[PDB]
Amino acid sequence: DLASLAIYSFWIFLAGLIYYLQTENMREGYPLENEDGTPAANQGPFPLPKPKTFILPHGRGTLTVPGPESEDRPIALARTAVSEGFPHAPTGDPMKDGVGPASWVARRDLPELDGHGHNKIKPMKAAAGFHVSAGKNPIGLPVRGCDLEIAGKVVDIWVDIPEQMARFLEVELKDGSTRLLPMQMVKVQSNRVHVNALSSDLFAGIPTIKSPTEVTLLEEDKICGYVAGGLMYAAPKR
Amino acid sequence: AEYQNIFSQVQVRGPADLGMTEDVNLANRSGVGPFSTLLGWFGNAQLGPIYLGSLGVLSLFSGLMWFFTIGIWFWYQAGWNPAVFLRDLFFFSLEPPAPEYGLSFAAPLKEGGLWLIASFFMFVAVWSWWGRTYLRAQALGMGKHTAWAFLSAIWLWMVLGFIRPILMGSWSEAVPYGIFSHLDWTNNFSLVHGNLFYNPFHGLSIAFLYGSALLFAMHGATILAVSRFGGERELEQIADRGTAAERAALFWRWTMGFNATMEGIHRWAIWMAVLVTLTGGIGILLSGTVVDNWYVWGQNHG
Amino acid sequence: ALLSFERKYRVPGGTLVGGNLFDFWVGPFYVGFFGVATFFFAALGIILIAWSAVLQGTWNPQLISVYPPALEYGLGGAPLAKGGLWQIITICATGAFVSWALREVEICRKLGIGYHIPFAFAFAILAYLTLVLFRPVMMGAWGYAFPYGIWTHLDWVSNTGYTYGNFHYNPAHMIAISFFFTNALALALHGALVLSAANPEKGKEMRTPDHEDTFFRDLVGYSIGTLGIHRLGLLLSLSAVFFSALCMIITGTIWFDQWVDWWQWWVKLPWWANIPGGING
Ligand code: BCL
Ligand code: BCL
Ligand code: BCL
Ligand SMILES: CC[C@H]1c2cc3[nH]c4c(c3C)C(=O)[C@H](C(=O)OC)c4c3nc(cc4[nH]c(cc(n2)[C@@H]1C)c(C(C)=O)c4C)[C@@H](C)[C@@H]3CCC(=O)OC/C=C(\C)CCC[C@H](C)CCC[C@H](C)CCCC(C)C
Ligand SMILES: COC(C)(C)C/C=C/C(C)=C/C=C/C(C)=C/C=C/C(C)=C\C=C\C=C(C)\C=C\C=C(/C)CC/C=C(\C)CCC=C(C)C
Ligand SMILES: [Cl-]
Ligand SMILES: [Fe+3]
Repeated sequence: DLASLAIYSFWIFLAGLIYYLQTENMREGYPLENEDGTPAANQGPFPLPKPKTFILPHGRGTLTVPGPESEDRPIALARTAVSEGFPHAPTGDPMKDGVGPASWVARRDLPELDGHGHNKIKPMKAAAGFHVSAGKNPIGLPVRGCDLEIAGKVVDIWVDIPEQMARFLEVELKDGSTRLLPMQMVKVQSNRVHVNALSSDLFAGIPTIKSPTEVTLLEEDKICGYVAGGLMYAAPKR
Repeated sequence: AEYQNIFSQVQVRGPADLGMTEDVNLANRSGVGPFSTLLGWFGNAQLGPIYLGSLGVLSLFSGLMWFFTIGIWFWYQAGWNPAVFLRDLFFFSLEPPAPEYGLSFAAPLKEGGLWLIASFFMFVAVWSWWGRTYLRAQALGMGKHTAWAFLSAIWLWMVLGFIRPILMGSWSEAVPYGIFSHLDWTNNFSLVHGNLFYNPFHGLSIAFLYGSALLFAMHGATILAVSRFGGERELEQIADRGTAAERAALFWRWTMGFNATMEGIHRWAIWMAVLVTLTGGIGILLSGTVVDNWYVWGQNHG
Repeated sequence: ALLSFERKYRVPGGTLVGGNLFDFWVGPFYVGFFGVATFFFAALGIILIAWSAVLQGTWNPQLISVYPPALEYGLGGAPLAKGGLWQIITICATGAFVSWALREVEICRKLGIGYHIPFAFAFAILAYLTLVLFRPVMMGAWGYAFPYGIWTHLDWVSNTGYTYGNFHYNPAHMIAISFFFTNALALALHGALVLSAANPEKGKEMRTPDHEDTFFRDLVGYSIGTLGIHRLGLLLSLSAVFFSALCMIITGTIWFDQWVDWWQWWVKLPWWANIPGGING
């Protein structure tokens, strides 16, 4: 009967959908590799999808995936076992080397642009009209690390112009230089800004940006990776 | 305690954003409404501008007419008494025409005629709004995903008050406009067709409804977990993968054996939700037209 | 066995128990102490399901069904064949769910990300425990819990609902359905929005989040934003399940009559309680 026909054909439809969906989700990270970086023998039952190309706005070119995957950076790690499946230990300083929870990806060294072609993120001092409209203003507050020591003071807020949102706090260090701290990793209090992921002595290590009025996607990743990595590596001080 | 990023700690405001232009007729956009500090703790504080074209005004007018038509009847049943209106608000109901009138528009106002009038406005309000979601995307050069996903919800709606009633032969098979009454209608519909739990499309539909909650819980939680690496900027992560996208993928790969991509997860999302009403409409359409009793059908499968 | 960018993330550390003892992967799967734990609880649980299958006399998946102890047994133990297996399996299920959540916490620590995922999962655990543990204990017997069977558990839903008339009238049940419905609506929109921007009309350039906000303001006069909509999806989902657990925890405990009658408090309010006319007068 019709009902039986409808339900059987639905399961066939659903099977094609799962197939489509799974291959679509293989546009990044594939093919699989062995721990040494060579192509793994078994890639699974699903084949790689045919390449698709994105036309990036503002003349930034195109992106085609799947495509040549490459870390484009040295990885300071070494095996801990003679077989597959075990952790790889940091050969140097995991924070400085950018491995583990402190990893960063080699994204384009350009800033993200808004719908009009302007830098999406700008320090507030350079953003006409922007002001703190609610909640405690962090500008001027001392910054404390997980070791309960003061590492600096907030001198500005970097904001997302098109989304009117605070993304980073610019902090001035003892030596007069500044660093950016992800808004999501700080706790703004009445008389201070608390940073649980880093100890005062690690702030100097936060990657610096090359221009004082803009951050590139590459710098954002290095900064955020570094700060998140403190949760595990700074622990011996927190 | 570390920051969870569920509520913003500091709000920042700048000049009202008039939005992108593309091929949008800027003449039809209203002015920017006020800013809400309340909403600003959770999402954007800006209210407006809204775009009101011909189709928009058409839909909004039909919408109110549908709404008011029901309201008139509710007042009529309350003997125009304000106290009664509030007391029995949930019990009032604009029922469809009796079976006798079948699929005709001859039924008297006090017996389904008014129901037909209201249904007419709703039909116009909804479809014109559909065209609106399609045109608003075209004016901005965006894909038509929202309009197609909306069509799926429209499907179940069309089937419940239009398609099935036509195939059954009378408007009496449609849903009445009433808070408690449409609930009673739902319970009855099940009892009358055997038990809906035996309808395979109903079970699939529940699957996707439950799955939508599971997936959004998963997705929302994931993005917030990697917002410390700018994970919510999903479009740029699609164009130039960051550590937020890699960590998000690896969390799920290490947990359940497989994962998605920043773009892929949204394809899973759009379908999981769309299938809820897609399979649902099929299950309801087949009830009473092809299958009288799902229990019986389940015993044979034909 | 590894995604192209995976190696740099597979470092030691993050475990909550056993130091480096179980700190390794099996294929794409991370193990950890809790990986071992859920395997244990799951295997044991499946074994007891099979045993229950023989005692019933069927290996048909659509027929297998492990029932809880009959009401007469109250909140005490029962013979395996009569509710005991159900009690042990429930212990195993709970053990597997909690272990799975703690395993996610370890995966979060190694990756340096937030704990929002396992946190959200705990809400599902909670709904389950409400049905097989909290409500039953409050009612006095494991017998009120639901049976583990594909179709039998639907019968339970059906019988339990009708025990109070049309369950549609449970007010907390109404709130819950609203969140479920709204969540699906929101998930469809979020999915459609991001895709329509990443995949614009053929030949055109990728749209920006600016077009995403503009699109919704044009449509309904408001846009919650990219961060806000992920916050919203998390909230609609957790709320749907929170109110679900709530509508059942009050049923059969503080309220055990027909749910439709509960609405009489509103209609019998002194003021309009007698004004003739309307539906209730
Ligand atoms: C929530 C209120 C009721 C309830 C009401 C209903 C109703 C009503 C329906 C279901 C349906 C289903 N329910 Mg239920 N269900 C309840 C509690 C549970 C519990 C539990 C541990 O408490 C489990 C595992 C299930 C599982 C299931 C699935 C077998 C089936 C739904 C698929 C789905 O998409 O789910 C959403 C989840 C996903 C999409 C994610 C993927 C998960 C997969 C699908 C799980 C497969 C489990 C497998 C069949 C069982 C394995 C057990 C073995 C011992 C290992 N229910 C409670 C008691 N359930 C539907 C059906 O068709 O039933 C026949 C249906 O109509
Ligand atoms: C006692 C009654 C029966 C029963 C009878 C039915 C019946 C009858 C139907 C369902 C349907 C559904 N049931 Mg049931 N169901 C039962 C028990 C359950 C249980 C359970 C745990 O026991 C569960 C989880 C479900 C779950 C579900 C859903 C999967 C599904 C509806 C999807 C949806 O999003 O609809 C909501 C979405 C819509 C209606 C979409 C259309 C919306 C339109 C386009 C919008 C109009 C807007 C208006 C103009 C504007 C308003 C805004 C203004 C600002 C005010 N049922 C019992 C056993 N169920 C439906 C289905 O699809 O079934 C196959 C259906 O018809
Ligand atoms: C005819 C019967 C009554 C009725 C009786 C009931 C009863 C009785 C109950 C509900 C419940 C619910 N009803 Mg009802 N309901 C009716 C009609 C409706 C209608 C409708 C449109 O008519 C709707 C939308 C609903 C909707 C709902 C939901 C709000 C809610 C279930 C979701 C939930 O709790 O998830 C919660 C999720 C879970 C419990 C799952 C937990 C998952 C666990 C942690 C993990 C499992 C993992 C698995 C074993 C792993 C497999 C491994 C494989 C590898 C995959 N009902 C009718 C009127 N409804 C239930 C509720 O509120 O429950 C709390 C409930 O008990
Ligand atoms: C996959 C299916 C799911 C889904 C999807 C879905 N819904 C959608 C879409 C999609 C993809 C849209 O694009 C569309 C939308 O635009 O959303 C923002 C929509 C939509 N889903 C809606 C509702 C809805 N969806 C539901 C469900 C679902 N939608 C499913 C779960 C339900 C349920 C659960 O029953 C409901 C009620 C609408 C809000 C909206 C489409 C709007 C519409 O059709 O409007 C016509 C216009 C009117 C009826 C206007 C009158 C409104 C009021 C009666 C009057 C009071 C307000 C008015 C503003 C007052 C003015 C006063 C004056 C003095 C100024
Ligand atoms: C304060 O007082 C005033 C007067 C100002 C306003 C008060 C208004 C009030 C109190 C309104 C209350 C209304 C309520 C509670 C309405 C609830 C509706 C519900 C719960 C559900 C609706 C289900 C309806 C669906 C299934 C309807 C589908 C309808 C169609 C698919 C259209 C079918 C078309 C028909 C019959 C004819 C059109 C003809 C053609 C072909 C063009
Ligand atoms: Cl311009
Ligand atoms: Fe998203």
